[PDB]
Amino acid sequence: ASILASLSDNRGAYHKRIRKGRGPSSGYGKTAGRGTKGQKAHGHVKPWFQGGQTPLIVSHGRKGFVNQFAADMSELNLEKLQEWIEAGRIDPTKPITPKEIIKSGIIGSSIKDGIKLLGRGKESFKIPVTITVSRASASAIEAIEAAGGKIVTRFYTKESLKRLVEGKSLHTDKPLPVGKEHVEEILAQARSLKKKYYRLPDPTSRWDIEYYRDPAHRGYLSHQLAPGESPSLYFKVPTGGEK
Amino acid sequence: ITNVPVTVYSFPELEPRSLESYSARHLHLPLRRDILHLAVIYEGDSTRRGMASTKTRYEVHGSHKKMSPQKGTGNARRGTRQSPLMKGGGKTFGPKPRDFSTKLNKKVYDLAWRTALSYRYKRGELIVTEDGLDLPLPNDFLWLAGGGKLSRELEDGYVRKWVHEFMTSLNWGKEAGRTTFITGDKRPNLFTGFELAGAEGRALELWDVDVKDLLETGRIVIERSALKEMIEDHQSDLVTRGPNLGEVLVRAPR
RNA sequence: CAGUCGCGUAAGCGGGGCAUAGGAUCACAAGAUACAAAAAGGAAAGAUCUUGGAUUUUUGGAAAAGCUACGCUAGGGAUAA
RNA sequence: GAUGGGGUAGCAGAACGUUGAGUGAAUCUUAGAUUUUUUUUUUAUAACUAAAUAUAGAUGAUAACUCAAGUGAGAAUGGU
RNA sequence: AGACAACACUGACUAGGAUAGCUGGUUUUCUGCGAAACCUAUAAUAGUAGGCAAUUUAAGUAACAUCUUAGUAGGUACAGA
RNA sequence: AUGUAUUAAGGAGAGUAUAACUUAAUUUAUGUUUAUGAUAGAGGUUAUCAACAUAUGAACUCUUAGAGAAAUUACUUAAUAAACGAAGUGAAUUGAAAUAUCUUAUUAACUUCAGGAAAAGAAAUCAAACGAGAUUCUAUGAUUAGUGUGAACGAAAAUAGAGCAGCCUAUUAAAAUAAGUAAAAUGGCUUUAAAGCUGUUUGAAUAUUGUGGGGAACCUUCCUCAAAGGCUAAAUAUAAUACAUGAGUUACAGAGAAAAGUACCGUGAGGGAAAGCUUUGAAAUAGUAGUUUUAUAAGCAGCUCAAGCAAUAAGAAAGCGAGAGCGUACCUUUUGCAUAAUGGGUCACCAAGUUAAUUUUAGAUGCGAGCGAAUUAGAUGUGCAUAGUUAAACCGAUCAUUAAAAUAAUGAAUAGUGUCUAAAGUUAGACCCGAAGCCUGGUGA
Ligand SMILES: [K+]
Ligand SMILES: [K+]
Ligand SMILES: [K+]
Ligand SMILES: [Mg+2]
Ligand SMILES: [Mg+2]
Ligand SMILES: [Mg+2]
Ligand SMILES: [Mg+2]
Ligand SMILES: [Mg+2]
Ligand SMILES: [Mg+2]
Ligand SMILES: [Mg+2]
Ligand SMILES: [Mg+2]
Ligand SMILES: [Mg+2]
Ligand SMILES: [Mg+2]
Ligand SMILES: [Mg+2]
Ligand SMILES: [Mg+2]
Ligand SMILES: [Mg+2]
Ligand SMILES: [Mg+2]
Ligand SMILES: [Mg+2]
Ligand SMILES: [Mg+2]
Ligand SMILES: [Mg+2]
Ligand SMILES: [Mg+2]
Ligand SMILES: [Mg+2]
Ligand SMILES: [Mg+2]
Ligand SMILES: [Mg+2]
Ligand SMILES: [Mg+2]
Ligand SMILES: [Mg+2]
Ligand SMILES: [Mg+2]
Ligand SMILES: [Mg+2]
Ligand SMILES: [Mg+2]
Ligand SMILES: [Mg+2]
Ligand SMILES: [Mg+2]
Ligand SMILES: [Mg+2]
Ligand SMILES: [Mg+2]
Ligand SMILES: [Mg+2]
Ligand SMILES: [Mg+2]
Ligand SMILES: [Mg+2]
Ligand SMILES: [Mg+2]
Ligand SMILES: [Mg+2]
Ligand SMILES: [Mg+2]
Ligand SMILES: [Mg+2]
Ligand SMILES: [Mg+2]
Ligand SMILES: [Mg+2]
Ligand SMILES: [Mg+2]
Ligand SMILES: [Mg+2]
Ligand SMILES: [Mg+2]
Repeated sequence: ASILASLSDNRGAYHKRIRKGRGPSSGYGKTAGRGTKGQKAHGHVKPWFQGGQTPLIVSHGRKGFVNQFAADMSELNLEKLQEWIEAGRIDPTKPITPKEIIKSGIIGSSIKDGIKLLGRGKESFKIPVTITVSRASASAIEAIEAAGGKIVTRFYTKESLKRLVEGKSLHTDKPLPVGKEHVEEILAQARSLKKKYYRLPDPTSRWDIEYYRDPAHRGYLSHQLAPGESPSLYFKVPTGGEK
Repeated sequence: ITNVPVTVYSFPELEPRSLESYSARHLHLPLRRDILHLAVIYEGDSTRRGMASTKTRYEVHGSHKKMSPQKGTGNARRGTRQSPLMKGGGKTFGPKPRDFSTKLNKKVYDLAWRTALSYRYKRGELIVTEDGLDLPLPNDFLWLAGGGKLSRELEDGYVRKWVHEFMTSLNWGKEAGRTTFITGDKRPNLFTGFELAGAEGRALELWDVDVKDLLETGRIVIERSALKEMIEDHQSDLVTRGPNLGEVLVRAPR
């Protein structure tokens, strides 16, 4: 009658409860499904125990190692970037930066060591955009530039991305200048903000520098190279000829 | 239709003065007994205290000495006096203070909230009135009570009588189930009236209402502002990208 | 299938022996791979491939001698008088 | 004019009962609620009919649905 | 004399802190299906693991069983020297 | 049981108006309100017919001067439990299916010292090329990095919350900025090889104008901090008291104790009860009554067949049962038990797959390439999934092996997430009962 005396869950939601050792006609009495007087009835068997036979992890050993230094990149495909621009969830008229990529829901809700653009759906991508990520595939770079757009790969960290979304750091696709001829214009730009902003870090390791220093990745340090210089900090392009 | 009307009456005379419009997904949802169940059982779990405690054989007082020799006595071998087989032993699987609370997604709890309002709306058990919802006690009594002329005995005996004959005339008293008044803030007359005469109904503040409270009495008498605030805080499954939330169709004839 | 060597006029044969009787991991040692390199440049210590030394003979792989008639506990009558 | 029917270890499904809780400020009770019994009926681990005895208006009992378990004992040379 | 050290002494009593691959016990009803006591490994042989495989219920079936017809492998009974 | 508040030395002996508490064992006063309180009488033992607040007299003996066989002696205005804290010392049971390393475990326990808390504390700290900014407590990070042959052990950064406080002129009275120190070799502890602690033998430097320490073997550059001198509340631990709450208990429950560490046992350390009320009266058991059967018979005492007896009366037969036949209790454990194998005198009650965290599956259901959570304007808060591949990165709808590469070959590609119900794996007592023994501290001639 009363609504509160008529509520229930769906019948399929309810499952039988098994109370063991409560009589013979229950089907689980006097042994509770254990058997007759074995180790499995008196006590407990270790889970890693196989009776004494050596496990395969010992007879064969553990293979390989786990890379604790590899960066965890958020993978973004052109197939998905196009689906967002058409739906109106990403503005193609403005620069597409990690802040706009994270706040769009296109890579999810988890921030990781970086964002990499991949080339799934490169045949149907024909929207001119100005995107900036940490890495990009050789297929995505051509698809973005073939449609009349621009792409730049910049160095980021898991902490830098958080500050970008939080608004504590302003985005910039250029490295910090070096020299006494830029200290003034850079200090003035900071005073004009009237708010404490954290700088975006630049690469420090050999690999990270070489990555953003070559034009194949459209790295934001590639402008520091000469037309004949190599991105590597150690290797050089040898010379051809008879000498 | 995507929207449903909501009439706003003047509580004393119940004169329909204004007309608002809400979404069908607010006050016209289907009756889901399984979703209302999960919400009602979800609130009871959180209300439970869960402090019962019993002692095990590892907490019962006394020494852990061996009672009888292992053999030679002709009796059954025994270990400690705190064994469950012994007179004052410890209950093996007895109650312990734990958390009986369960989880329920904010979107399911918000659907169960609007489903309870829709159950009352489609049945005519949801009466929306204008703000300022309080029992119109006589001015003579109100003047005496403040002055201090009336004793506590007589002051409470009058409120119990007036509230009774008042609810019985409106067919809102114990005979017709009961009524639950929901207001945004506490009101002296309303709350004091049903604190002394609770058989005729009860009054609650919007912050104290539960899904179960929207299904106990015979009617829900809620204020225009409390309803709008009640639905605005329990539509997580709707405003995610809005719908009509208090759209005034007919304004009060000032 | 790829690589590149032998024999053969050729077709073709060849990834030891007419067939059936030689144990791993770990650690250690010798070569290669260019993977990662705990601020950074190196390195150390690691990873992958090839290879070597074993009555690891209780040979799916513990570094291991006895007495109790002063004996004790849990069990078996699943094996005795 | 459907098919099927013994059962240990064991696996599975469906239910009853016990204690407390929500609906419950509900429902019923000297025109007899409740009474450890007896009795009657009903495919029935349960409830019900009636009888006898005593006498409560709620610190009483209670259907239905649901929630949670110190929830079901002829077996431990078990304990009191 | 392994004698005595306050019921106990091949090491007392008491309080605190264990395990037991062994033994015993494990409580309501109805319904459906229904084994094994074999193999392999083990410091194993009263134990345990993996199989064979009991159960639940979905997805398949050119499924599985049996007979018929034609075909094939292999050397027992028998018979023989 | 938890939470909140307050407080910060505990017991005993004997005596006394038997609600009244210290030989004064029911002291003497003040103020206010007194039925619209608080939360026009009677009554000094025929008493305390008044509550709140503020004062006040008295308050013995021992623990507790010395001594001693505590509650005595002899003197005298003699007086401080437990738990919690820090350091020092430091096991074994146990697990690894044995066992030494390991684990148990910077554990239990003991000793010293100290306060209401103690300890710790304002970077010779962490990070990583951006920055954070003392200590303490809780959760996540984390069955992670990592260590270990194994079994297992196990961080930090950061995040969230509780609290927040900085200083040396420390709100209590301290430094002329620290040399046998940093550090090394060696023996150990800790531990990842660094850092940190340490016995023995040795033994530096002087500040970003780059002096010293650290950034996990080690060197270097850079960054970061500034040892060998100190002060500091709060959040925390423990105990007592009061109050609040309860799908907590309601007398074999709750606690060991509804009159309890009492009675009683023990030389002793120590062990340690029973017992509520005026209600109800189950079973077992005992003596009778009614009906019925029984002194020719070899019944696990039931089942099948069943004469007869049984209602003072119209109606209504429950029960007991002569006689005939069938049937060797139950459980456990076993190839197999009436077995002369196990267990039980009967009845009643107590008495055994539970809870937590973590990791999964089925069904149901919410949302949906997102899910969940959390939130004048902004930001903020674990996680999982969204792309695979390899030992691994680069790479990427492609990747790996092919010492160059190449459709030459082989393998691997498309809905998740949260909740409930139930069953589960893992770690914890882990379904319940039961050893002999090992270690530490105490007790006793
Ligand atoms: K002991
Ligand atoms: K160093
Ligand atoms: K991945
Ligand atoms: Mg069974
Ligand atoms: Mg089982
Ligand atoms: Mg099972
Ligand atoms: Mg058994
Ligand atoms: Mg078994
Ligand atoms: Mg108890
Ligand atoms: Mg629940
Ligand atoms: Mg380095
Ligand atoms: Mg072997
Ligand atoms: Mg073999
Ligand atoms: Mg002899
Ligand atoms: Mg049959
Ligand atoms: Mg059957
Ligand atoms: Mg009765
Ligand atoms: Mg028994
Ligand atoms: Mg001798
Ligand atoms: Mg002796
Ligand atoms: Mg069958
Ligand atoms: Mg067989
Ligand atoms: Mg072995
Ligand atoms: Mg065994
Ligand atoms: Mg003295
Ligand atoms: Mg004295
Ligand atoms: Mg071992
Ligand atoms: Mg690891
Ligand atoms: Mg200094
Ligand atoms: Mg030193
Ligand atoms: Mg060191
Ligand atoms: Mg140092
Ligand atoms: Mg380093
Ligand atoms: Mg200093
Ligand atoms: Mg008791
Ligand atoms: Mg009782
Ligand atoms: Mg009881
Ligand atoms: Mg009786
Ligand atoms: Mg006779
Ligand atoms: Mg016999
Ligand atoms: Mg017997
Ligand atoms: Mg017996
Ligand atoms: Mg019980
Ligand atoms: Mg039980
Ligand atoms: Mg199931």
